[PDB]
Amino acid sequence: ELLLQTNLINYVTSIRPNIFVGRAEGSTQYGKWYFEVMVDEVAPFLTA
Amino acid sequence: VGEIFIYWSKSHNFKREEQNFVVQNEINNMSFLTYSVQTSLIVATLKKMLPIGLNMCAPTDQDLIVLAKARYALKDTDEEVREFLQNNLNLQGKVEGSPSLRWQMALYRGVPGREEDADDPEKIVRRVQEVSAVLYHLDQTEHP
Amino acid sequence: ARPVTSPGQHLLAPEDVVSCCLDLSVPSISFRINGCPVQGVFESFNLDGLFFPVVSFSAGIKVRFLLGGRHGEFKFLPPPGYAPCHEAVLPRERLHLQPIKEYRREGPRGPHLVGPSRCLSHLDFVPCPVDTIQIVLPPHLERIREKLAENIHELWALTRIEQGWTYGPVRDDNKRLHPCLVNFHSLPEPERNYNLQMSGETLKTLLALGCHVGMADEKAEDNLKKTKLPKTYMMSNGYKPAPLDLSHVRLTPAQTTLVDRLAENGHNVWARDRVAQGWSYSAVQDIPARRNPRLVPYRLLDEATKRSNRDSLCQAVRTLLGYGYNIEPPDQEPSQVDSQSRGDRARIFRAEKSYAVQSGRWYFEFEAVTTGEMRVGWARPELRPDVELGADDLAYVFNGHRGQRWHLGSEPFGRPWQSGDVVGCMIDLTENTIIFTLNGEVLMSDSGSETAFRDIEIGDGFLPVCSLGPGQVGHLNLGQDVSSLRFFAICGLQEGFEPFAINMQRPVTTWFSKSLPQFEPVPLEHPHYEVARMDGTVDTPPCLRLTHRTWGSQNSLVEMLFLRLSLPVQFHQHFRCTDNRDDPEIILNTTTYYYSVRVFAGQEPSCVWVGWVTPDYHQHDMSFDLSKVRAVTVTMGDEQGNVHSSLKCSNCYMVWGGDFVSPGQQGRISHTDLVIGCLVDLATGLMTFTANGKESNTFFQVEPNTKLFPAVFVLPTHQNVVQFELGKQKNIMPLSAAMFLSERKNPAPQCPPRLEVQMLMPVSWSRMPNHFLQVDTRRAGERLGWAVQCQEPLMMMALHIPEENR
Amino acid sequence: GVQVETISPGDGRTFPKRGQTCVVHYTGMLEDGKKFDSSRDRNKPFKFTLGKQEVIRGWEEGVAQMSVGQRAKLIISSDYAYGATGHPGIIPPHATLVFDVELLKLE
Ligand SMILES: Nc1ncnc2c1ncn2[C@@H]1O[C@H](COP(=O)(O)OP(=O)(O)OP(=O)(O)O)[C@@H](O)[C@H]1O
Repeated sequence: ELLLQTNLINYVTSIRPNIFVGRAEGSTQYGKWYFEVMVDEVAPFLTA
Repeated sequence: VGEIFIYWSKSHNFKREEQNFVVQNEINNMSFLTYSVQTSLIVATLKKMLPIGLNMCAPTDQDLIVLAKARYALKDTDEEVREFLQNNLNLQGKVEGSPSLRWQMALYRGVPGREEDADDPEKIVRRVQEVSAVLYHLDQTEHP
Repeated sequence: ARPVTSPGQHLLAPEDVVSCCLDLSVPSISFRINGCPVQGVFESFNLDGLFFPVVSFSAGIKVRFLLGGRHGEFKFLPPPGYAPCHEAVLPRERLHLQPIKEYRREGPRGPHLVGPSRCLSHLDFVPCPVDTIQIVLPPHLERIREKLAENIHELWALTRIEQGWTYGPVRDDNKRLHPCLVNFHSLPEPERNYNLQMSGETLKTLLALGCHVGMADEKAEDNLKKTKLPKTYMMSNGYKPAPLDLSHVRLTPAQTTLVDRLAENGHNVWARDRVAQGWSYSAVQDIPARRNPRLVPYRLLDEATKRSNRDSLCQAVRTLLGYGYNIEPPDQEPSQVDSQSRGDRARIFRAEKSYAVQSGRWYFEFEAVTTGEMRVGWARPELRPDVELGADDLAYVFNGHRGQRWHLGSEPFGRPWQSGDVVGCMIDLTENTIIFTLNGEVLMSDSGSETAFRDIEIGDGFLPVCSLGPGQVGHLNLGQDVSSLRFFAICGLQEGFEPFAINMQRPVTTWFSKSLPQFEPVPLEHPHYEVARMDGTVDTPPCLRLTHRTWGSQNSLVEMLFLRLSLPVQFHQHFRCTDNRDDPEIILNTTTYYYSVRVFAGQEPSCVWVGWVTPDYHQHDMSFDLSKVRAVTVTMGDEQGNVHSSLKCSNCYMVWGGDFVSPGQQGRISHTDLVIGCLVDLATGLMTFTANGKESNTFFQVEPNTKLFPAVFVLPTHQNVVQFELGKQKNIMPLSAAMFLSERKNPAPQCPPRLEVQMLMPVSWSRMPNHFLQVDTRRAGERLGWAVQCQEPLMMMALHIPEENR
Repeated sequence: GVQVETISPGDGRTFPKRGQTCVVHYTGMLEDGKKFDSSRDRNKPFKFTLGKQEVIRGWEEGVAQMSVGQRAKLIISSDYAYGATGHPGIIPPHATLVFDVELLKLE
């Protein structure tokens, strides 16, 4: 809690489609949306 | 252009006549470029053309240029400065000693057409003497 | 991380399909794994913005977005009433996968620094037509309306027949049959009424915009004649478009600028009407479901539809001119978007402080991929991130969007660049000068001086620096690969200038101005804000008082100020199951801690929020109220109904001073100071507040192990604003006891040196990683969807501050 | 104690037996979430024999419960862990331990 702590961590990045939806009074956008993500390959521990 | 500038620097009458001509005719050296010695066309055209002169000289010739400028400060004539460089050709800077010469040589040899340059010691003395004289007289001009 | 029950629980593994559904009405977010419901939902979250699908990951994955339609084949049918996300792609954009708020991008010649992106707001989709109900149509304009509806219908039918539409009993695109293709007077009543209303709306909005319309020539109406049309243009039923000829009419540029506004207003009015009727937007048209591709505010509309509407409205104004009514364009009025603060709007990328050069002649290049707002030059190591480049004396830069040189202000210099132009920046510290060259040509000031800046004092040194505005891209070449420089040989090489990173075996590290607000100690020399540490007297506890130095004077800065005490109080890991002299046993055994905030007289309590903030608060909201506070309810339940947990998570726990302001006292300045006390039970995770010794209704519950910083959000209204009083109450321990282990059983209030006030700063310098994760995004196929791949590991050594959890 | 939650499934048939060496990768964290040990950091699997009391009761029972090729989270109480004494300098006294444990193979 006092001394600064150090550790090795993986870099993390985010990816999105250019799809933006919201709700506002008088808005022209639909309120219900749905999508899916299929996981083809994952390495549980590529690093530590 | 360097020879004309050298004559300008050497002759006092040339400077005074240029100053007169410009003053009476109300020329605008600033308009020409886009009075004070800096605005002088004689020195300005050189300042513009000098990079080509430096381009002739290889980076190894920097020390030889410094020595030639020292001789011109000694007021040695052009021919005896030429002989001085001819006999002192060996002093040309060593690329191994200084890292800067390495990355300067990279560009110098990369540029096409200059690989043949520096092959002739007479050519080397030509260029070093000329650029050194121009640089020396430019230094005297810029000094107040 | 809150565990959620699901059939066959397991961490996301190959051949797993995660179905995410967002219902913005509740609002709620729900998940399904391999078609099996996930017994957990998010709800009651903030709706101040636009939501997008997102996947976060480290190296070592290959996943695919399935967005429905042609951009992905759903493995499981969407739940009833939920639309595929591919329908949400805007008209002007093509669906693709992109990073989020990137400041760096790979490029052909090298990495590209990228400025902030412009993000649409949820309000940008609300059509806002100008208020025209107040305007009353003059009779002369009413009569013109009667004919304008018909003439607009004639032009509509002309365009329809030109593109090939033909009459029919029912409307179907493939059949190319159109029922409304008849005479306007014979048009069905609803469509005819709407057409009349729109025709009148054109004139009414013409009046509303400030434009003046008035009859000039009566004979023009009688002179106008409808154009005869061929038998091919003649309609199967027998109808023929009869648009009046306007070959003589001419339009002024101001009139065209007005036509643009008229088209925008018409489209916005139509969109508002359709929204009221219940229609919505969809990339694919679905008339039965009331989904349209064009039902979006004009600004976001597609270029072709914009041009069609502009042509229609230009023809309408031509018809008005033919009728002869003179139209006077109204003069443009000043308007400022002021979307964001300019100082923090532009991202500043500089070389690391250790690379500062104090001598020699140095050269580097900046290629402007875009033609917008960008500055490039040399900054001193102590450059501030919030201030614009060159606004202060720290940086000498060139802004070639308009051709200015920036240092302690802006002066005209050089010329603006076009796309792809390279600006070579040169610093000669032997002559104390800075030179800028555009495409190898030295930029000159108005006076004609070659040097952009002169008489520069060396100081600490100088660093390459650039600033990119929103949506701009620039390539910074520091000269590590000398052959990469494009104009160094043309200008700079012979002059003796040397590339900045010529002999550096590794790429130069850079730091960018990250716009994530961070709490930092109040500077001891802050021009406007002062914090005074006051010792605890017999009748007063230790105090930290804030005072506004420059109140009631020119240059005074009045803005929302977010303050927190540096040390947090941490709740216990396990919660408990189920005179005025402290009692020696109760005071020692209590787990409740108390601290108060005194809002001084003259400081409006309506402008004060007192409470606690988690280590996650990063909102620098100039217009702040408790509605802005982030808050989300995570609800765990059984496989059928039977909610098991309804936890609420938020980063800010506070009470408004307006609640404690008396209704009678409201509207009047109060002579009394307002003391708001905050009590936290570290064992039960219960948080309560008292106002002037009276228990308030507001109360909060937090999960075990939570860290909370005492906090105050205030808009200054007086020289004396607020005071953190670190005192205690009968049988409640002081705040120092919770903060410090050594004082855990000490009931005497204390304010050790470490405890101090910290203010929220909008921007801060942050190092740019030398290497970035390589992510490959590509459309695998129509059925496979889009694909994201990341296979190369990349790690860093992270230094963690325990108290701040950062 | 020890509570086991399956992060990833295993074969579901092969289970450790007494006197049988278990090879694992483990990442150890305190209940607060602070990491104190990890075999993946050393890049060498940890091998221990059941019934020899080489590891604490929490490992004994939790790993005995796990199946080959399974990744699981083990929550171990102080009594089933170092307990009141703790591990001076690493584990504070009376601390609950959370371990992410993958059972690679049995030898
Ligand atoms: N997308 C649009 N943009 C701008 N104005 C529109 C748009 N759609 C309709 N309008 C306005 O409404 C009128 C449409 O009248 P009407 O109700 O008879 O058309 P509709 O046959 O229902 O339309 P559509 O052409 O879509 O089949 C247009 O003349 C114009 O005044």
